[PDB]
Amino acid sequence: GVKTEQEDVLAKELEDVNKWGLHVFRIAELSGNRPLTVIMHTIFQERDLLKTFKIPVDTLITYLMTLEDHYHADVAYHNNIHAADVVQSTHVLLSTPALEAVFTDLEILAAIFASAIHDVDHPGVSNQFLINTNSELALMYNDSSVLENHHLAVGFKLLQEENCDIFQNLTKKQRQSLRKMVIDIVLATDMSKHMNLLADLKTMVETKKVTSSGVLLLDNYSDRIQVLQNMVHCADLSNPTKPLQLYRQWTDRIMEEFFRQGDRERERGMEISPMCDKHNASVEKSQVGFIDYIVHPLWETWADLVHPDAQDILDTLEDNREWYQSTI
Ligand SMILES: COc1ccc(-c2cc(C)cc3c2O[C@H](C2CCOCC2)C=C3O)cc1OC
Ligand SMILES: [Zn+2]
Ligand SMILES: [Zn+2]
Repeated sequence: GVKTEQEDVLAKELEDVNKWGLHVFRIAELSGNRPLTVIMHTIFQERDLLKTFKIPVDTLITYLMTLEDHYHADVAYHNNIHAADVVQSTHVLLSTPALEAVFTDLEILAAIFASAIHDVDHPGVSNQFLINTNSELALMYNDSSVLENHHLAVGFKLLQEENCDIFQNLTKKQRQSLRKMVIDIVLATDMSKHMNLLADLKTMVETKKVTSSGVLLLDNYSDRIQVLQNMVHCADLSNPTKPLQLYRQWTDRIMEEFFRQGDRERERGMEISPMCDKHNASVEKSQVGFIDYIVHPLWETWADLVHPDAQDILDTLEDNREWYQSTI
C-alpha cells in the first residue's frame, strides 16, 4: 500500500503542477507514458472535481487512460504529452489572481476537459493536408475545422466506452452547458480563428471592467466563453513562454512533425507546406516570426487582461525571442 520509488519520484515532480515550467517530459517518462492521465488526475483531485461532479475515481482513470491511448505515440508534437502540457498550462492560467472567483466549477471543468481532448487522435498532419489528399476526415467535416471537429467528436465518443462516462452524475442542464462550452473552446483552437479571437480579446481589454477589490468582470456568456477560449488558445501556444529547455524540446518536436508532413507531401508531388521543407528551412527565423506575429501579440494582450499576473510569462517569452534571434 506504499508507492514504489518511481511512483514517489513521479509524485515529487507533480508537486510543481501549479507552476509554469513543470517538467512535463520527465513526468511522461516517470509515468510510463501516462503524462495526460496522471496530470489530469492530480488536477481533478487538487480542484476537488471528483467530489463536486460526483465522478467515480475508477471511471475517471479509465476514461483518462482511454483518452490518452487515442493520442498517437508516433506523432512527435501533437501527442499525449502536448495534451498534458496544455491541460497543466490551462490549469495555471485558471489560477491567475486576476481571475480569482470568476469562473464556476462547470466552467473550470470545461476548460480543463477541453484542454485534455483538444488534440486527440491527431494524425500529425494539418487540415490543409487532409483536405488536399481528399481524406475521409476532410469529407466528413466539409473541409471546415477538420481536425478540431474530429478531436471533439473523439473526445466525447470515448465517454461511451466501458466505464468511461465521467459525466454520468451531472444533470442534463450541467451536461448541456458543459458540452457547449467544450465545443466552443476546442473549435477556437483552430489557428484559422486566431486573428478573430485576438481581436475580440483586445476589444475586451479596452472595455474591461474590474471589480470589488480587483478581478475581471464577465457578465454574459459571450464574454466568459471568449476568455476561456483565449485562455486555452494561450495554453496551446504557450511553448515559447516556457523556460528555454522546455521550449526547445517543443520546437524540436513540432519541426520533426512539420518536416515529416513535408516529406509525405514531397513523396507525392504535392506543393510543400510552409516550414515543412527540411531542405529549405530556417528554424530560428520561423520561431522569431512566430513569436513576433502570433505568440507575442496574443500573450501581450492576455498579459494586459490579467495585468500584471502574466509579467513573468511575457518576460520569458521575450528572452526566448531574443535568444532565437541571437542565433541568426
Ligand atoms: C494561420 O494559422 C497559422 C498561423 C501560424 C502558424 C505558425 C507559424 C510559425 C512561423 C510557427 C508555428 C506556427 O504554428 C505551429 C502550431 C501548430 C499547431 O497549432 C498551434 C501552432 C507551431 C509553430 O512554431 C500556423 C498556423 O496554422 C497551424
Ligand atoms: Zn490542435
Ligand atoms: Zn494543441
